[PDB]
Amino acid sequence: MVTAHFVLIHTICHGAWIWHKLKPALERAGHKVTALDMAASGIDPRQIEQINSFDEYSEPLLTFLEKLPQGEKVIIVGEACAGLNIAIAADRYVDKIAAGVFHNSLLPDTVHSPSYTVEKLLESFPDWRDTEYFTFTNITGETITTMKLGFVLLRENLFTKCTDGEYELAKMVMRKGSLFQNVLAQRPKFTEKGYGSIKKVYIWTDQDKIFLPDFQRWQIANYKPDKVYQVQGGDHKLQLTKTEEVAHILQEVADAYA
Amino acid sequence: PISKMVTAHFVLIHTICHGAWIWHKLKPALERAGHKVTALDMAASGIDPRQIEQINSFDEYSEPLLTFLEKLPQGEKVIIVGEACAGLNIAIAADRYVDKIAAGVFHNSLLPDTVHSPSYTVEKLLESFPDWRDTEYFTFTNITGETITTMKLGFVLLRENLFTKCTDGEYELAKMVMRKGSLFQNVLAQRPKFTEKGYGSIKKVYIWTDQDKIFLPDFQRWQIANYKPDKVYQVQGGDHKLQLTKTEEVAHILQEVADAYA
Amino acid sequence: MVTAHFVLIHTICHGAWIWHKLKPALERAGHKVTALDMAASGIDPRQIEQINSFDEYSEPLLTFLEKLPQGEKVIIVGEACAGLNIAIAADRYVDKIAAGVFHNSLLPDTVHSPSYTVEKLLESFPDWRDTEYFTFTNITGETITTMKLGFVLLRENLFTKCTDGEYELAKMVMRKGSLFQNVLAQRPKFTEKGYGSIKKVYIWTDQDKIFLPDFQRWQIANYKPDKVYQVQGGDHKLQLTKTEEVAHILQEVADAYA
Amino acid sequence: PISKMVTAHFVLIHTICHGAWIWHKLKPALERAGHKVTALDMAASGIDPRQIEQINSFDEYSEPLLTFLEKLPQGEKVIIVGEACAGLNIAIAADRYVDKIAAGVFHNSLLPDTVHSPSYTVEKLLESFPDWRDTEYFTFTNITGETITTMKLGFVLLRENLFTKCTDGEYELAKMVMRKGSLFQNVLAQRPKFTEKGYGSIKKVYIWTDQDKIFLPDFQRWQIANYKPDKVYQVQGGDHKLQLTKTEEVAHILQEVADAYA
Repeated sequence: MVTAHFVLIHTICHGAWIWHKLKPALERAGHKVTALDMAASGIDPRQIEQINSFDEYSEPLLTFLEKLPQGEKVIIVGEACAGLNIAIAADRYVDKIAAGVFHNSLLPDTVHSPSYTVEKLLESFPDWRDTEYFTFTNITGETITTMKLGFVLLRENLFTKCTDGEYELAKMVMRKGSLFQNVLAQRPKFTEKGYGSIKKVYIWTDQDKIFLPDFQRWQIANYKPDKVYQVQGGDHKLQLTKTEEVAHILQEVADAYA
Repeated sequence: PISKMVTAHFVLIHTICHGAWIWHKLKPALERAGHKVTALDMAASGIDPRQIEQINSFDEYSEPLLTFLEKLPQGEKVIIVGEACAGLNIAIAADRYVDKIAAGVFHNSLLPDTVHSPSYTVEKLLESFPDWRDTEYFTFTNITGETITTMKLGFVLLRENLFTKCTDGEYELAKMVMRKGSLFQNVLAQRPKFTEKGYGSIKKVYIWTDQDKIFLPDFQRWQIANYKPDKVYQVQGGDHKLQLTKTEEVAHILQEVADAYA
Repeated sequence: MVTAHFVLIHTICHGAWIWHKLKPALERAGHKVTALDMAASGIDPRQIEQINSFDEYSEPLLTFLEKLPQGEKVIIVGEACAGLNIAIAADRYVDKIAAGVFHNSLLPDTVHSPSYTVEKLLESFPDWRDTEYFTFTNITGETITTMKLGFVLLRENLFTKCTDGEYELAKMVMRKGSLFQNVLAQRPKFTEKGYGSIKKVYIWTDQDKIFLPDFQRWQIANYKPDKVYQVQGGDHKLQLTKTEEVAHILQEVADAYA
Repeated sequence: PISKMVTAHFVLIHTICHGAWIWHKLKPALERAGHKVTALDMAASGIDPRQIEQINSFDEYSEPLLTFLEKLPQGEKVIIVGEACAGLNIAIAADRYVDKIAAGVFHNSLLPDTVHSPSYTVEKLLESFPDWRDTEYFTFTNITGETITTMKLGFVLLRENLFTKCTDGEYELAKMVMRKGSLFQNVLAQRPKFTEKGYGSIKKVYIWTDQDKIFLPDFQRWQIANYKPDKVYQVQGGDHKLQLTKTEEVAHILQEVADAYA
């Protein structure tokens, strides 16, 4: 049983709180767990209008990795859009990373633009139902779109099978967020030597009602992970609906990549 | 003979450092019963964007509740449930909006009175529970030059004294969203006493457990004696966060409060 | 000759740079001088859209005073709108302040709202010529108006008699700024015990082409300073056009209030 | 026989840590002569809103110049005057917009060549002037994992080595608006050499003074020998900031550059 240090990264609009059931499950097995709020997410004091790119949004992860003591390596687990924070972080700190785990997540590649899987997601799931959109101009003049996720979308598409206490928690702490899609479209592609070299484990469920089966299967086909684990049932938030299954897969990842 | 069942609009108020999130289990339980439930973040709490150093008094901290009550429709009344330091939010709200309040429910909460300074039950709480263990304190200077003490609750105090019997997912949640907070105790000491007409007139239900490891039995009993509640409900077992360890029990007590007052 | 520690505070849109001629003149006389960039001003990295009130904008001054060693007192010199930063700071740190000096500045009082002298200024000088205006919503939902000062306004009204090198410097480092007028209108009035008790010296010139003679005379009449010094000629930026005169008056203030 | 006087469009480029502001005396002097003058802040310099830790190479740092040249009208050419490290901005710009550049003027500046790595004159500068006295250094990791060294220039180095003979108002100004900066030296070392067709083809005028106390006489003379300028103007006296201590003299030299090349 290898014991590992996992860094859990929530998706846009959410915060470290979505890992509140998975963090103690992992700790029951002796793992070290760090759950971070990205900029303007969870209780991070910055507002989304001051964040200018997805790399800036990743700052809490990059600062953490910047400070990781020499010779320590982590397994970064990212849910939904956090696959982009894993790719950004892996290009900067490749040697600090034992493996990246994508949990019903975007799986960026090295061959297309950084926005490519965001484009495919939006093609697959174009209607975000009652989500509201806003814009602001970032410091270099680009128009950034933010969203405030709609509660029907939260109930039916993200937290489909979650407990009412979990769905209510989500409405009480959800924040605005942004794909920074147009800034990712202008971003240099992820490198082979950094992100391209990381070990990559893809966890998913075909009962996900927002990262739909055909988009997740397109992703796997588009850039084959080292391992794909498919959990039966649950929903998009497997760290809430299938917490022990996810904890079990991550023990297999710690065993395989330490 | 005649029995009555009533649906009510509850407004749930967290204590300093916390947010609307500690009510995430009690809010669905009450809605199961058909009640309307509002859970508000007070200033600089939960995901409220303000920082505590921009807040200058416990009144200023109460703004989300006051705004909410200002907006209530003509003839709508609510029952305000406040946990721990939120009894001061109930007293501040009651002196501004007495006719919009059907009852105040104090849930392992400070029970201010009208006879003493607004800071009086805070002094007694601290005499009772002077050591906040690994809690860290800070200070800032407010808009009129008062030194305000803020605190970052320590994780052992969180585990052992506030969330004693809560599950690990609930304790882990608390650590992920807890904010700085302040008692504003010295500015409460300079504050006009709560009025009789406002706060003194409100119905007051006191819910508590003698297993609470931070608002301790001798303090809670002193408050009940100091300012007799219209009704007291002691819940056996649980811990300070009865809305997490005794959610159904608190929801059923709150149904009785609605039947009686709403 | 008393030697004093002066804290110089620029007006909105400007930064510590407007004191670049007055700071060495004061230092030639043995004074300690601190020139601060307020939030989102000079080279301060914050952008104006993240600042939510004039009290927040005053943070560099309040942090400085927060840290002033016990028993030290300063003379805060504020130009144009910086009279509001002196009043905000004096209510929080009255005992740290030997005197407030208003240099062609707003002179807030205790009897009216904090926005009252801003209203009178705008009544006196309603047209800011080629200045541009923008708005953003602050974190509590108020609409904040920002301005980017127009260069004709800069040349003719603010830097009227200044050297071309000084006017060119102003265009190279000017930033956006805000009066936060509507938040000042909702702000508790300045207190008697803090701001009301400070010694107050008013320096002005009747050749000021933006804080016009009748507004400055209305201010003096509205809340009589302990001392009024009137410099002949120059323009609105007396610390550039009459630097030695200003340095001389401030030596008299150090002598009188230490 | 026939004499020629020409008005030109000069684009003035500050060195790392500085901004458009060090040109505040030379810009009016040139406009006195009827020239059009643009002085740009490069990324994270002057009042540019970007922070240096978001910039990943000296090319990325040069974006304001590149954007400006992209926007120049068809047939407009400019003379780029760069001080100290800005000779690298001139070389980066010239390999993208050679036909918009009438001449590059290196003003107590790095004079990159096409034969060696882009980092070569930066290595020679540091061999020549290894001790930056009270300058503080920091590091951050860029977008592909390179460690970038940034510096906050020390005030004694500012006073004695960069602004030696400048007035106190100019030295005080520098302290009030100086930013962090970076040579990006290791990323320049990995960079493709400047091309012959672009940068190699540009006219190059080298202005310098042997009284410069940071770009020292032996370094400046080595650069002139290393990559012969089309014209050299040595200004007697002054200091590193000749656009402040010899503004009129630099403006008159720049009139000669316009007469010759614009």
